[PDB]
Amino acid sequence: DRISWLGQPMKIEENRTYYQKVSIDEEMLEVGDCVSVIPDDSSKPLYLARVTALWEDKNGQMMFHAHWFCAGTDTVLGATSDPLELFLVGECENMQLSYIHSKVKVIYKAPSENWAMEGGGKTYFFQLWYNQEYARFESPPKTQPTEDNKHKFCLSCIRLAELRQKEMPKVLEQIEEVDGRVYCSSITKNGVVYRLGDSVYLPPEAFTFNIKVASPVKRPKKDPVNETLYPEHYRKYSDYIKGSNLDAPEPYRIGRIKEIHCGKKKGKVNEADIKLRLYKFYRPENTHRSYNGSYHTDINMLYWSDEEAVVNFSDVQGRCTVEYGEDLLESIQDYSQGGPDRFYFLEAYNSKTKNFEDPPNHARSPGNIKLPKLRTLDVFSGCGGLSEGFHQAGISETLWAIEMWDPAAQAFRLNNPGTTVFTEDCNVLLKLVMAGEVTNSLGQRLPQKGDVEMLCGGPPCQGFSGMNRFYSKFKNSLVVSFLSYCDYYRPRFFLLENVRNFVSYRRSMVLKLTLRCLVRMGYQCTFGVLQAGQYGVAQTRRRAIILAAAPGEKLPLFPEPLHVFAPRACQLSVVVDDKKFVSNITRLSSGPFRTITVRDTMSDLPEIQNGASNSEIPYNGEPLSWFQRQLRGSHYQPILRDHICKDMSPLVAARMRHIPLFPGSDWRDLPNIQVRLGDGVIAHKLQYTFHDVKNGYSSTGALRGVCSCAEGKACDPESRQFSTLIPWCLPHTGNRHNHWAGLYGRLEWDGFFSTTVTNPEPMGKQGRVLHPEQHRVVSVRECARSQGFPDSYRFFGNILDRHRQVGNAVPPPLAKAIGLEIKLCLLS
Amino acid sequence: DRISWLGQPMKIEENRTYYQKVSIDEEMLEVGDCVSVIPDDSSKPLYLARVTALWEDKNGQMMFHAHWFCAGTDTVLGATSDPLELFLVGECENMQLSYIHSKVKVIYKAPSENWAMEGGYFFQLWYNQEYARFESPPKTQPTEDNKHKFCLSCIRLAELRQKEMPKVLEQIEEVDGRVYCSSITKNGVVYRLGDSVYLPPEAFTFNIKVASPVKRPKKDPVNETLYPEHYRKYSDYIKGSNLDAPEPYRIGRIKEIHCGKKKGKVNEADIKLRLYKFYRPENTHRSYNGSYHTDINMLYWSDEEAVVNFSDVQGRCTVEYGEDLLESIQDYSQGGPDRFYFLEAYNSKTKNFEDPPNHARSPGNIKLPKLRTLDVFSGCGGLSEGFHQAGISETLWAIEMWDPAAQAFRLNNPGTTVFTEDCNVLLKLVMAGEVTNSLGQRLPQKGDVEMLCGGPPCQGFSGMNRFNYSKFKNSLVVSFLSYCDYYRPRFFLLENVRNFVSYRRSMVLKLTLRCLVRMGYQCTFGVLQAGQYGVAQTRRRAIILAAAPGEKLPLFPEPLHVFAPRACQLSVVVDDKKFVSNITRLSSGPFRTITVRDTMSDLPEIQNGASNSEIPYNGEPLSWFQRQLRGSHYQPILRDHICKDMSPLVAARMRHIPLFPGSDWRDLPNIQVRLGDGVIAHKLQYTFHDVKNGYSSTGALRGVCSCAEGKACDPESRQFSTLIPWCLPHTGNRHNHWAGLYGRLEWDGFFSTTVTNPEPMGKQGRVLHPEQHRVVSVRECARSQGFPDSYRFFGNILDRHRQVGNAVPPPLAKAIGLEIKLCLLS
DNA sequence: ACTTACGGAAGG
DNA sequence: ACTTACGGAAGG
DNA sequence: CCTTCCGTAAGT
DNA sequence: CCTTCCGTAAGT
Ligand SMILES: Nc1ncnc2c1ncn2[C@@H]1O[C@H](CSCC[C@H](N)C(=O)O)[C@@H](O)[C@H]1O
Ligand SMILES: Nc1ncnc2c1ncn2[C@@H]1O[C@H](CSCC[C@H](N)C(=O)O)[C@@H](O)[C@H]1O
Ligand SMILES: [Zn+2]
Ligand SMILES: [Zn+2]
Ligand SMILES: [Zn+2]
Ligand SMILES: [Zn+2]
Repeated sequence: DRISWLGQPMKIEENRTYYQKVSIDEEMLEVGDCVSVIPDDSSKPLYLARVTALWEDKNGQMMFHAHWFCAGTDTVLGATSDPLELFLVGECENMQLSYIHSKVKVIYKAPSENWAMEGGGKTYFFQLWYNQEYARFESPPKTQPTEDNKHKFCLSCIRLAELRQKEMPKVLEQIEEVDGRVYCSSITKNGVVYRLGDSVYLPPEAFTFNIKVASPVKRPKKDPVNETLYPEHYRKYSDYIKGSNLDAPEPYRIGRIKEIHCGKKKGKVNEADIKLRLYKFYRPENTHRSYNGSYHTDINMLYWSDEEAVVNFSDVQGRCTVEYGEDLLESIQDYSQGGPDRFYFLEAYNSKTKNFEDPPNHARSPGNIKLPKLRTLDVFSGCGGLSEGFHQAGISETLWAIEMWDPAAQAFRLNNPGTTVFTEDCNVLLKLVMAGEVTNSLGQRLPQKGDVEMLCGGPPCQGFSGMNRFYSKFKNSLVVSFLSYCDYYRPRFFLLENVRNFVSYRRSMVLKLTLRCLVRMGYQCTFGVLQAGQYGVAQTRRRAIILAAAPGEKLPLFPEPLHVFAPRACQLSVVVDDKKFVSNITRLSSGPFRTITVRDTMSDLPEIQNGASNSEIPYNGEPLSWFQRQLRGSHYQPILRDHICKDMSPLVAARMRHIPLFPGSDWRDLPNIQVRLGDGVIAHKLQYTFHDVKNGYSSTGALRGVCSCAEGKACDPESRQFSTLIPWCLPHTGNRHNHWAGLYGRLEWDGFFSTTVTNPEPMGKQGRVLHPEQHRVVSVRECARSQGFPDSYRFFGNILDRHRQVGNAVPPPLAKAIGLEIKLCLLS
Repeated sequence: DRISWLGQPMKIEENRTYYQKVSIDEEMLEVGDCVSVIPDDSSKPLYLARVTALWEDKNGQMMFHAHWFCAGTDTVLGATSDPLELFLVGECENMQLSYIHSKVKVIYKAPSENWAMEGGYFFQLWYNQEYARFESPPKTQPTEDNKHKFCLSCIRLAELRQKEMPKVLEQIEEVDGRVYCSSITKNGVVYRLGDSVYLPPEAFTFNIKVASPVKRPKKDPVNETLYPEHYRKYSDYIKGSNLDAPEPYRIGRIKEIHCGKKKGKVNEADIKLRLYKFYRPENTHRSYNGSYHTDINMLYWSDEEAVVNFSDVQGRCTVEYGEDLLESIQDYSQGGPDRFYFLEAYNSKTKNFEDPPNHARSPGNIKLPKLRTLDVFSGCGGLSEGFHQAGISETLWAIEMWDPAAQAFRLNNPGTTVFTEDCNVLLKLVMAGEVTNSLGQRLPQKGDVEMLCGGPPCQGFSGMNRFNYSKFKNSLVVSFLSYCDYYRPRFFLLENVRNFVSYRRSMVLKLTLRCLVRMGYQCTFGVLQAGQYGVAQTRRRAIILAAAPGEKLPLFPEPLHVFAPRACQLSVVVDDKKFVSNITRLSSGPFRTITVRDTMSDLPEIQNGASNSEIPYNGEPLSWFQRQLRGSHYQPILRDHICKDMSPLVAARMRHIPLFPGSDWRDLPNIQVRLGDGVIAHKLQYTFHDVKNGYSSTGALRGVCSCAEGKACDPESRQFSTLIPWCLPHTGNRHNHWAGLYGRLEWDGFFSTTVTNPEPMGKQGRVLHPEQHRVVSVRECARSQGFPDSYRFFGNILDRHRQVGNAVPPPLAKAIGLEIKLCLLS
């Protein structure tokens, strides 16, 4: 209605008149309070904001600035949120007081000073800051208003100004202006300082190399496949090769900043358009050697060039460190392992000579705190792939572990000699500590409040695994059991791992309540899906990661990818209630390092026949790639362990011998032949005595059905065929299972593994488990190679037992990647 | 913590000590106040309830009765709901005072006495989770006896289950453990001896045993060179088919009622009924062939007996002997529901018809004001024609921007002020105080409108169009709500296509409902199948009902005709909460299904491209359905029985479509035809592999473009003027092989959704006559829509086709309107 | 025991 | 004009 | 429409 | 996987 100002205006500017208090419809309003307003544009029924400023413009209007809140429904929580709970966000507006519905009351629920020891009309409340882009619940900032700020204080305006000034490119020191163009010394953007002589990441389309690409050769169809010798090849019109890096992008371009120039705009320097001319760096796969010489070289070795190219400062992804070999005060192994984005070069590459030099002298550089490991409790430890990676980050000593499966707990003790491993049921053991008992029946000391500083685990996946056919279920579940451990112990850091479909299970409900509980605990928290193949292994393995940090700590961000990977497998987005959420990761284009492949994974292992049982055989050679050198160490070790194969049936064995070697091969290439096996057993041909209404007749007029369902009828028993080389069940239900692609399939050397399983079977849903050339299933060591386990890591039990230990495991590279991000928050 | 009573205790039962006030942890609680409690078994994070009783048990603890509330997110509204709005539910439980977290204050927000002239925590409505019905709260109030445990949830529960339970009224004689009765009741329906009752078709047999011999299957092999697209019919599905259609209800005449006894009293839970089997004309030896012309409510008496359970009783119907009637049988059957009649009787051994015995004979052997209704998006007027068929409203105003629909509306409504302006413009003139428009037509204003109805454009939500909050703020569905906001009628109807409540993941629905709750309107929604109300067309439409606070919210009409179960899936789900209408008839119904033969068997044979707008009937009506739309008065002239003039190539396609049920384009031969002058229809050439469909039986290919081999579509591969349309095998595999295109309806079948332009190569292209080589006529589309032959249209043949397409069937509108009638009484 | 035998839906 | 030409998702 | 992928139960 | 269905825009 009519709205009058209260008291003398405070901190008025020459063109804007801030006040202190106002009265709406005979109400009382002042800085600190909060206000409701009805929307014009959204599905929401009402908005809630916070007062900020109190100014009347010279135009005659009276407006005020408003720091909007966030209903729990507006967040990832949705309907499971607390209807009395709000969150702080980075939305802010300046608004006329006539839109004020009227005054609300929101109270700040700060975490207790005894927070780590707990866990045994309408009035709103807030406790944490929400960022809708990456779905991150963070503790609110602690910066305060001063004399300059008291009338304008808007935390959302400050976060916007600090972030935008951070993101803006800026020239720091400029050398000399020449005829309209000003040359620069040092520039910066996104908080990164760039100077002359630094190297820099650029996308692959930034510049080419002067060595001409070899692309004229094209591969036509080899021949028309016979449809009676190969009566199931017709199911391969897919033109899709599983686990192949043909669509894998090329890694970052790297150049040495020769010089920086730009332009002018309105008398001042045009910082928005900065140009960089660099010396191109040659990845070994960019020389005339290209990929076929790219097998033994390190992933961070480059080749100096004198070629030049001009690129925009806008395309700079980041800055990397590249040094010449002889100038380093330490080794190259200790230099590469001392930090990220660290490259090196020993020679130089001439485009015309196609030889390697001593690089010129203008490429040579100038001269031409004990970290406390965190006491960690690893629930569902398995073999310890998750805890091993955290150790590789050097941030944690896992003191306790819970693993009900016996072979997994034993293998865990083998690799962690200072961990008290419980084989109890996790909920049986937690109840023991709630009863006040010190040890279990065997005398193992139970961890108490204050002992564990980080809690991590990977609960069973078989419930949310998108492979198997078949509220208080969540309240009795194992993931809620893992949540009361964090509720009881109140650790400083929390990490939960599961398969990517963990956050789409039951219409995304399980995660909606998984973070719903952490925020009621006052925990900072966030989630996201990560591809293990982006962090050093040759396996597509998307796993959902839930991070959480105590209010006194800083919430970690997700690790940014190190290796490029096939794009169809790095789709890391997550949709919940039509709101798409992403991780804080900024590397989608490409990455610093080449993708890890199967040859970098297994090319050094000796040839074994199907059914290997020798648990300790010698290496007949030395590491053949950078990846193998990482897992075998540099110390002399001749014994290769766990390189054993499953003993398959003579029928299955015969099937694998007839799988072609060429990439993409699988069961659909098997011949319809008769082979006789061991003793007097005979493998029969497959009879096609039924019409396939959908698949029709063959090139030879033969039929393509093996049962009566192929004609639309009910499946008839006794039409089932046995001991066939072409398995009977795959053409049986192939039409509605994408022709069972990948089964009895081979990995390719230039490709990568699928998600490595707990039991490798060529006729299971993920059956791409044949060796690229050998007629055998993948061995236990080859699986942990694809899982990133060092060759020093040991497992326990029979062949199947140690297989499942590898399959259930978090890849240590993924855990090391995450672990490093947690260390960054340990500082300051 | 510590809980103490305060005040004198109220009336105390044998084991329960009622109190009025009590103090738990420094607060004081009175009956009628509200409390918050924390949940442990629901995904919802808090529950709120109003305290109704304050007793203390005999075991020692002190308890209280809590009538739970309904959060707006708990409802169909979900996240859009007003967050401080709650609704009343029939949920209640008794609990300890130890679970009380807080004491909330919720107040009743009643509609003002000046509520209809407006439009320029709290609770107001009652929510029914099963049917998604926001109703006004009950006016039941407490008296001294009930005031200590007064829970509206419990008396609505008690009256519900007691109306639902069977009960014996009048007992007769008790004989050796079995007591015979003369009156029983359930579901509020009283049953007496001599009455007839509905029962499922699985209730009893007939002594005429039906013949079902395995007629000839797998007749011949079809030449895949002559018919190279026949292989696409492996689905064994024919659309518009009534072979999976259930049988209507079984009807029998109660002659004796008996039951047992449990613990000395009657066992009303197990009541038995002995009936006289009634013979539908399709149950006699004539069967379906003989039951074509007979009424849908004529039965045949039989002395066959059968005993069935009273738990199987679906409803009561009234069956009278024909000659015992005081009126005609048309005045009788058109005078009420569930009304059947019989004139003869059927003997199953003799297999012909007698005159019924004397014991089958019967004993002797207020002007309602119509509503002033405004019909926005009137079209030709099919919606308000149905309302007038129910006799509940004279539609005085109407809005229709398309001229041929507004003209055709006036031709059928002579006393309606039809505005052809834009709906947004017209209300804007009412907002400015304008009396008339540019033409001098008086504008309706508040008070004049008693009912607002309309069918907004379906083109945005329809599931055939490809190119699908601000858009909601602009659209006509909110334009139609501002009319509801200004005039504030007593009743409100919104019609649209089924997926209106699935558009944008059910957000259009949740916002259409939320606005009516904010204006104080009772409201609900549901999906209805027009084929369940007397037409031979599957036409699922979402219906949104609303009622002023002072009125009573109507319920959805219960199906009158059985229909194909595949097209009557009326349930809708929004945010994984499945909602359904109040309909109770699912398996079967009172009347058989209306079929194509019942709809066009009387209309004369016409060639393709007819323009003769006024032709005579070739005889009399040939069914009950036609006799309803042609009237008892002598009318010799048939209107709008014209079909679209098709191209000579299209003309040749229709002639080559087999007449046997389920035929469509996939049966066309691949040959040449000589057309007008020297025009030739060229053959179709298969010069590409189809990697998904493989080779034929003759070794020929099944692809017509490079895409069939997985390549990019090659132009210059397109074939023109060929009998088998080139575009149909081109994109068939990812379009269900284009089932229905150039398809024929079945006489024993029903129409698909009759659209605005019948073209056989459209998405729904089974628009060919069951026998004639032509597309259905304008009248035949009006017959499938349930229009009387008395109804006039306007414009060209296309403008007429659109008028019948976008109209909502008057039968369905009549079904809804009768339910609105039952609220105007009492 | 071990080898065969096989839902979906969810995203894309 | 009018005859052809065809993306879905959402449910079952 | 096609591709994803820490599989289990029914068969013998 | 298979059926639903008050279609519209590209092209003659
Ligand atoms: N109730 C329970 N209590 C403790 N461990 C359990 C359990 N139920 C299943 N487990 C074990 O938990 C293990 C999870 S495997 C996960 C291991 C870890 N993510 C890694 O990287 O190695 C399974 O091997 C399973 O045997
Ligand atoms: N802006 C507008 N104002 C008034 N009518 C409109 C309009 N936009 C479209 N229409 C008309 O609304 C009509 C809906 S057809 C529905 C008519 C009615 N349900 C019946 O049974 O007959 C369409 O024919 C269309 O011409
Ligand atoms: Zn701001
Ligand atoms: Zn079969
Ligand atoms: Zn009650
Ligand atoms: Zn094509």
